[PDB]
Amino acid sequence: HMLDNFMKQLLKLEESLNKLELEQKVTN
Amino acid sequence: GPHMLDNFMKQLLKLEESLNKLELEQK
Amino acid sequence: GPMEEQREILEQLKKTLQMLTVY
Repeated sequence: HMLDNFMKQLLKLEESLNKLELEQKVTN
Repeated sequence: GPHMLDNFMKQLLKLEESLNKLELEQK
Repeated sequence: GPMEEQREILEQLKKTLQMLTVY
């Protein structure tokens, strides 16, 4: 489907943000 | 529609820019 | 912080995605 690239990029960005969020939760 | 799509694509690029700054700081 | 702001932006873009159509 035509929106596929955008959706994939969004999922990848969330994957990256999840990693930052988990790091911060610990780090504090 | 096309306008919403355009804005979304631009916001995505900005989001990736923003996340990169956070990733580089953490690394 | 900036990270939490990006989470909000990301969650808004997930909402907008649901409205997006190519038709």
